Amino acid sequence: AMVKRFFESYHEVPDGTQCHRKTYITTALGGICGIIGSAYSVSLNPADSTLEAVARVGRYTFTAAAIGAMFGLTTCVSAQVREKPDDPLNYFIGGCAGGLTLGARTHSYGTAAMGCVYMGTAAALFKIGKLEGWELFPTPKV
Amino acid sequence: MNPITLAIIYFTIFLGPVITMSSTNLMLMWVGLEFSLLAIIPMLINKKNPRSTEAATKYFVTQATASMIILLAIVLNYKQLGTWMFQQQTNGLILNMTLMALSMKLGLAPFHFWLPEVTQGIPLHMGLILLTWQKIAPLSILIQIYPLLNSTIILMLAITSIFMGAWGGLNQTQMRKIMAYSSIAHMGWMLAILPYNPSLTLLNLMIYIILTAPMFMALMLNNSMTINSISLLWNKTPAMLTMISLMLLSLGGLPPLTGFLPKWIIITELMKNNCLIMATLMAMMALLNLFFYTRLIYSTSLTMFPTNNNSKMMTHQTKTKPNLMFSTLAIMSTMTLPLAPQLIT
Amino acid sequence: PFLDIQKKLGISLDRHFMFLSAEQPYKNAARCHAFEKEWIECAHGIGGTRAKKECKIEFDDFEECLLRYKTMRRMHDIKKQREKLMKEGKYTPPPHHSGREEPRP
Amino acid sequence: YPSKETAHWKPPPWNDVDILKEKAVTNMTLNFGPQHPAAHGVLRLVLELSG
Amino acid sequence: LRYGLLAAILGDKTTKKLHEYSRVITVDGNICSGKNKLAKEIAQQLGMKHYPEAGIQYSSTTTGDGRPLDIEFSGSCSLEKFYDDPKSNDGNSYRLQSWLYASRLLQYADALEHLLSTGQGVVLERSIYSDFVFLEAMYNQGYIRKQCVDHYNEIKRLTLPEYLPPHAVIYIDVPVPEVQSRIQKKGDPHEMKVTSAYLQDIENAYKKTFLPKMSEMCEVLVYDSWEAEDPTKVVEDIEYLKYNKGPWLKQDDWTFHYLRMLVQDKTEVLNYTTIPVYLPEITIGAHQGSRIYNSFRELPGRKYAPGYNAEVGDKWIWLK
Amino acid sequence: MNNYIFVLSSLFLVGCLGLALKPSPIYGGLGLIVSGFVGCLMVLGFGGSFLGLMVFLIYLGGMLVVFGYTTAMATEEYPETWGSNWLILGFLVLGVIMEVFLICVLNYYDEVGVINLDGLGDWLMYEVDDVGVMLEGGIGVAAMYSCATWMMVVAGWSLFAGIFIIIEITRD
Amino acid sequence: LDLIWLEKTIPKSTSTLHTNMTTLTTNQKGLIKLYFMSFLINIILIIILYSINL
Amino acid sequence: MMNGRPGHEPLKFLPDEARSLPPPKLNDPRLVYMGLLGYCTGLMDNMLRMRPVMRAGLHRQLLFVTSFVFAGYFYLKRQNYLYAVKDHDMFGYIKLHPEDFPEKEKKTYAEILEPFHPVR
Amino acid sequence: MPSTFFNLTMAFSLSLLGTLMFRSHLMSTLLCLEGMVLSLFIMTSVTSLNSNSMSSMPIPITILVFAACEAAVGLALLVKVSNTYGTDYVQNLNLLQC
Ligand SMILES: CCCCCCCCCCCCO[C@@H]1O[C@H](CO)[C@@H](O[C@H]2O[C@H](CO)[C@@H](O)[C@H](O)[C@H]2O)[C@H](O)[C@H]1O
Ligand SMILES: CCCCCCCCCCCCO[C@@H]1O[C@H](CO)[C@@H](O[C@H]2O[C@H](CO)[C@@H](O)[C@H](O)[C@H]2O)[C@H](O)[C@H]1O
Ligand SMILES: CCCCCCCCCCCCO[C@@H]1O[C@H](CO)[C@@H](O[C@H]2O[C@H](CO)[C@@H](O)[C@H](O)[C@H]2O)[C@H](O)[C@H]1O
Ligand SMILES: CCCCCCCCCCCCO[C@@H]1O[C@H](CO)[C@@H](O[C@H]2O[C@H](CO)[C@@H](O)[C@H](O)[C@H]2O)[C@H](O)[C@H]1O
Ligand SMILES: CCCCCCCCCCCCO[C@@H]1O[C@H](CO)[C@@H](O[C@H]2O[C@H](CO)[C@@H](O)[C@H](O)[C@H]2O)[C@H](O)[C@H]1O
Ligand SMILES: CCCCCCCCCCCCO[C@@H]1O[C@H](CO)[C@@H](O[C@H]2O[C@H](CO)[C@@H](O)[C@H](O)[C@H]2O)[C@H](O)[C@H]1O
Ligand SMILES: CCCCCCCCCCCCO[C@@H]1O[C@H](CO)[C@@H](O[C@H]2O[C@H](CO)[C@@H](O)[C@H](O)[C@H]2O)[C@H](O)[C@H]1O
Ligand SMILES: CCCCCCCCCCCCO[C@@H]1O[C@H](CO)[C@@H](O[C@H]2O[C@H](CO)[C@@H](O)[C@H](O)[C@H]2O)[C@H](O)[C@H]1O
Ligand SMILES: CCCCCCCCCCCCO[C@@H]1O[C@H](CO)[C@@H](O[C@H]2O[C@H](CO)[C@@H](O)[C@H](O)[C@H]2O)[C@H](O)[C@H]1O
Ligand SMILES: Nc1nc2c(ncn2[C@@H]2O[C@H](COP(=O)(O)OP(=O)(O)OP(=O)(O)O)[C@@H](O)[C@H]2O)c(=O)[nH]1
Ligand SMILES: [Mg+2]
Repeated sequence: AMVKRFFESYHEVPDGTQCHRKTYITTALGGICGIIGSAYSVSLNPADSTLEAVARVGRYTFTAAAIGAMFGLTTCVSAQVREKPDDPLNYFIGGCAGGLTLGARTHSYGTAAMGCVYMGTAAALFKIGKLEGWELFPTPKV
Repeated sequence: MNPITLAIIYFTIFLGPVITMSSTNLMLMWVGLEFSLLAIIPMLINKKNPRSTEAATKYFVTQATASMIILLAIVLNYKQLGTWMFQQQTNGLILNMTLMALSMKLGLAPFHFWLPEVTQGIPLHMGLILLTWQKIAPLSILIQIYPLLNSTIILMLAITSIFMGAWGGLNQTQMRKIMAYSSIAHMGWMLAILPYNPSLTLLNLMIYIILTAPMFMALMLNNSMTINSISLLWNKTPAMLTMISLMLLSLGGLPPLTGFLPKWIIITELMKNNCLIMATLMAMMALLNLFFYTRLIYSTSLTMFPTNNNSKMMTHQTKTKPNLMFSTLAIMSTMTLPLAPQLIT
Repeated sequence: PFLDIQKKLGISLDRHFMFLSAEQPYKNAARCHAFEKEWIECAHGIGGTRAKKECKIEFDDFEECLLRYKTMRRMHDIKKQREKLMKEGKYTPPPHHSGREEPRP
Repeated sequence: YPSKETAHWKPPPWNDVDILKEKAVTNMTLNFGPQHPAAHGVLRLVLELSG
Repeated sequence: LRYGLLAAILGDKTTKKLHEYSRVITVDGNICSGKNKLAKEIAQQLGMKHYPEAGIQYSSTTTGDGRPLDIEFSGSCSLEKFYDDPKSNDGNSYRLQSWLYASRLLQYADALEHLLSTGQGVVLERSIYSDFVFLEAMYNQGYIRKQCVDHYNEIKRLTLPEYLPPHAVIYIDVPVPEVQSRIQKKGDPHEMKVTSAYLQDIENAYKKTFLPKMSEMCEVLVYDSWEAEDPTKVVEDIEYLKYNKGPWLKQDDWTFHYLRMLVQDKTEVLNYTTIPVYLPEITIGAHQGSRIYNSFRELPGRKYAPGYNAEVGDKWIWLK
Repeated sequence: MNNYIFVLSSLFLVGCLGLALKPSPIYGGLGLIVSGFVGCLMVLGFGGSFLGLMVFLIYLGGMLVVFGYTTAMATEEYPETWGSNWLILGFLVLGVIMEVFLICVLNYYDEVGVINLDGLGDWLMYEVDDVGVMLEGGIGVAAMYSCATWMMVVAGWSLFAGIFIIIEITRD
Repeated sequence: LDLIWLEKTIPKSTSTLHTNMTTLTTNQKGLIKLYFMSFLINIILIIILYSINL
Repeated sequence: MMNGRPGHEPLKFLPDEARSLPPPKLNDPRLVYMGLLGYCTGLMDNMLRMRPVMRAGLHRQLLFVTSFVFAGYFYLKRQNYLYAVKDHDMFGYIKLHPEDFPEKEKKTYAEILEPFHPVR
Repeated sequence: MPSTFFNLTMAFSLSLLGTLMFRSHLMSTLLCLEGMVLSLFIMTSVTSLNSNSMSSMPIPITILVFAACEAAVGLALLVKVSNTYGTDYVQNLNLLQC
């Protein structure tokens, strides 16, 4: 299916190159998390209106999109200014910029600190995962 | 209820899982799931008050909807292959719909929101039945088709259940909810290892059952639903504190208690398959279980909460509980780690 | 099963009507009895994982008899190619396809 | 842990028996007559009915 | 064979045991209105078991050796201190009242279990249905707080509905000016300090709440003093009641069965009186609470379950 | 007559669309009777007979009871009908548009696999013993008394237990 | 350092984070209407996930 | 894993071929620990019921010890058989597919150049 | 047959949507659980007839047998929900959040 092809366009070319293509992908990827988050949010903790419902969907999806766009750019920009593609420190800088964006959109200095560290480490481990070939959901071997 | 009703209703509750477990045909497996659903309902709603009626209703509409989805899988499969059992050639989407429906029946998150509430509205002994015996039927179906299950669905459900069970249980002052979220978390462990080694899912189920049974029996001793109710145990049944504490640490997976064995062997077998990331998060969120189990231990055995005047009458009286099963299950559920090699295989 | 009690006691509560080629009332074969009886005998004793590859010929034939995907495809193509010819005017069906045969017997 | 939205939650009752505001008992009020073959002409029998 | 389902299924059924005098009779009235004498002759004449009014020491004398316990083991409250200082800030008043409800609730289960297991009727002086009159009197005079009244109504709401009510209620109406005189000719120095405004409030609760509440389920008999002073007159009034209302009509073998499982299990009876609601009046710190609990377990015959105390001459322990 | 089965299954679909929008259970019970009747006609078209009339019989007694329960427990002052609310009326109309779209679409991208509008009717009955005698669905359903007696034990026990189950659920 | 910033960064922020999550995911309204509505989202996500892996 | 192996009888506790394996010694460290788990149960039972922990109900305590050793003896015998079968199937597999488990010649340290890592 | 199963299967999906999307009445959600039983019964009946598998025709009857019991048990519960609040509205069944 195509929609799977698109998300695999992110790793056809070494990091730091085709920078906007990557920024677009992680921006869509963040939006998909924001939409899935809103769906549960509005359904489980329903709002008082219906416009107010749609507002919360827009607020989560743009915020989630913003995090993804700041991650996929800062990672690709750092990965080429330093000329160091196969390097987890790139994804730690991008993941933190993502964390900073989350705090910026939430009016919370505390979230920015937690977001910068927790998401930066999560982003770094994703890179270290692809280098060493760790699988999230392996299939039964034994 | 009169003895005829109990004999009929309790036999049917027992009959259901035995039909599901002994059946080759899928429709007879479904039939056993129906027997359990129907016969438990009168037991749940026996006290007949506003809360057990809501509990028996939420349970019925959840478990009936899940039943219909399972039946659709059994029927779409008969259309595809002209047979009443799942094959290696069964369509992929047919299997996934079975998995989601069964997890809805087990209470696995994110299909879990019903379980803590239903456990809350019913008496303690029916919570014991619901959180233990009632899990064997859906699980016995799943173990029969483990070569077919998509592991990505199974691990997302298990990771979700371990997280939601930890976070949910951390906020609860009602003991019956603490037991439901305890159940949700443990089902995450049973399910995570299912497509790899179904024998370890049976070990984790059995150890969970013999830990969850005495824990309920311990709360049924004084009919204690809250953290403040259970805090009076030092002035009511102080002889019980030694084994409540160990069982709670044992439910928490702390060494060298029997409850460490299931988590430890599941993690070991998950990493035999290179399931490193999932295994690490699972073990790291199991730590949160120990925190709110520790908080319970703080309130009961390691401190003495204030007690009331009327509890002095309680001491003048003589209790005929617990029975010989509580002691047998308490010791086996805590002091059996040195027999680990005889339990795994 | 999970508790092979039926196999242990040697009875058959529900084992005898598992699939199409099972015994039917008044010895009425089911549709695709021949193919299924072949597939179940092919995959007998070699296990599920071996059978998925080594009895692919038997299975794909049973799957075709049961669901007839290729048969409908093929008869769709013949009828659709004939539709095209008749619109152009390069084919008029035979008398025995237009409702004027000499019936048998 | 208190959160602003659950600030109104109450602990459940000690025996699961929740007090409920008394339910409205309404019966069907039916006119039985005057024009009715059994009213014997001029009876307006107003009946309160449950079933 | 302890009573249980298997005991019922094999024949132990209540409805066989009941006869015309398998009744619960409660004699009510004010302080010094003659309940002791009247309740004792109703029981003796009708062949019913008499249960003297449950007091501070009711559960001390039904367990162990039946001897009164030091007041710390038995409720840490004093009726005498209630009359000497009814507003003391040590919470005596509501501690006394809360303890008295629990002991009455236990005596009721003891009385009912006797009724349902043998068929013999019981006569009780006051009960858990009239107990509240004393509570309402305390609150009207300012002797307890509003929170104490909430805590009483909560325990009552969790325990009273579980039980069947009395078949008959025998109120004895004595006006306060006569009551106040009887207390003075009784003798107890402390009981003579009771205010007449407190006695009146006991009489108002009785006539404005107890009797209208019970007439909806029980046969109620109201006797002025002179009518009650001849108990034979009251018993002849009881031999001819019809009992045509109340929950006892809708009872069968299996409603009785589950009531008999409740009342034979005294920890189940008393369960809800001990709920963790933290009124300073009744709450006890762990230090005092643990000191008391440990001292109690060193009492003769209280250290182990009845039958395993070698001190008090128990035998065959290594086989029990 | 080549579209016959397709139309019955299309009517069945709507009956469950109307049912899913959940108007007053008086009308939800009316959709189940018409879907029950439509579905009965499908089992008849495919050669059934006993199975067709039974599901029609059983759902006739179920909606009789359901009607009695609606007038007692699930009735409000202004029962909702499919036209009662503009929003439901929108999704009933829109729901019919979608099927006209899904059928037309899915028919465009496969032509045979799922919906084969070009060949409706050609593939209804696959085989049939032309000289048969013992072929009624009743004979197959009647096997519960000889061959699949296990089916009847669980079915009989299900109903037997149910009487005990409901008497306790509804008990005062 | 010890009394303030070393508390704030490790033990205090870890307890703040997890208290934050247990608050979001536990405040449910108890309405079966909303639960099934989420069960509906779950089912669609599994359909979508399986769809893009064909 | 071993559910469907050949000759596997259904719900057979101790198949016949288990009788070729040496039995558990009666004073097995594993059986003895069962005896102690039984004894503790009898002690815990007396504690929960408020009875003299060690003096009271020795008939019960004896039967708790006997029950756990008896059951543990037969359960141990079954796990020995299951473990014996595992090796049996594991080794016979090595024999039937030698090309998959090749014997390897491991060079001696004279021929191996392990890199040296100074600790300065 | 191909066109019939697609329409029947979509019929089951619409009722699953109806069951999962509550409105006020609990009785209406019970009728959707009967829309699903009817769809499954018709699929099984058509499958068995098309393949000429007479030995599977007992199975569609058991589905009806075990579907009535739910309808009976569902209606019995609906009586207890009405005896408490006087209606069958689902929004009333929410005491158990606490
Ligand atoms: C290259 C590195 C750049 C580092 C900066 C990027 C991270 C920025 C994090 C911003 C975090 C939140 O940002 C901050 O939120 C506070 C919330 O208190 C808001 O602040 C405003 O509202 C708050 C109330 O909440 C008032 O108390 C405050 O005086 C006012 O300025 C602003 O939005 C911003 O001051
Ligand atoms: C070797 C020791 C190293 C010590 C390191 C010290 C460096 C600390 C840098 C932290 C700078 C960010 O400063 C951040 O301030 C905010 C103030 O709102 C604190 O956070 C606080 O406010 C936020 C709002 O933003 C709220 O969520 C909440 O009330 C609380 O968390 C964070 O916990 C802290 O991380
Ligand atoms: C904000 C913090 C978040 C931290 C994470 C950072 C995420 C940024 C990276 C974007 C990743 C895109 O995600 C992309 O998913 C696809 C899904 O097939 C993965 O695809 C991989 O797994 C699939 C399994 O389905 C294999 O079949 C495939 O051969 C392989 O490429 C890609 O390897 C990954 O690149
Ligand atoms: C608990 C499992 C073990 C028991 C196994 C099952 C066998 C039980 C045998 C004992 C049977 C006693 O069960 C018996 O049931 C009947 C109804 O059937 C009850 O009787 C009931 O119906 C009769 C009908 O005339 C009326 O008097 C009344 O409505 C009620 O008492 C009896 O009170 C009880 O004695
Ligand atoms: C092959 C057939 C298999 C049959 C299996 C039988 C399993 C055993 C079932 C045991 C059931 C008895 O367990 C149950 O005990 C509890 C006490 O804990 C009683 O429950 C009790 O709860 C509270 C206090 O405890 C009372 O207010 C209530 O009225 C009463 O019901 C139940 O009335 C009884 O049913
Ligand atoms: C409750 C509402 C019910 C309304 C349901 C819809 C009823 C109408 C049925 C529409 C189904 C398709 O209906 C009709 O099918 C035939 C064959 O079956 C299609 O196909 C027909 O024309 C094609 C060419 O296009 C030729 O191959 C041939 O003549 C025939 O197959 C027609 O193009 C279509 O008009
Ligand atoms: C404890 C709860 C359960 C107790 C209640 C259930 C008891 C069992 C009663 C149902 C008995 C069914 O009994 C079972 O019938 C089937 C067919 O009907 C027989 O099975 C037979 O099926 C067909 C008959 O045409 C033959 O092809 C087949 O070879 C033969 O085995 C079994 O040999 C018999 O064991
Ligand atoms: C991956 C897991 C790794 C982390 C391991 C889990 C460690 C446990 C951390 C979560 C639990 C700690 O949660 C912590 O509970 C304390 C208990 O006082 C709460 O603090 C609370 O104290 C008391 C009583 O609880 C309340 O009166 C007060 O208002 C509130 O602040 C904190 O707000 C919360 O931060
Ligand atoms: C898209 C065309 C295809 C057919 C679509 C219809 C499929 C069947 C759907 C059945 C469910 C209807 O879904 C409906 O969702 C709405 C919210 O939108 C909810 O309905 C609730 O909110 C709406 C909107 O204010 C109110 O009109 C309604 O009275 C109230 O109950 C119910 O949960 C459910 O009745
Ligand atoms: N505060 C309080 N005092 C009580 C309660 N029950 C009894 N008492 C007191 O304890 C004493 C019990 O004696 P009573 O039975 O009421 O009066 P009496 O002297 O014995 O006269 P008769 O019993 O009627 O024969 C009374 O002085 C009461 O004041 C109670 O529930 N609350
Ligand atoms: Mg006295």
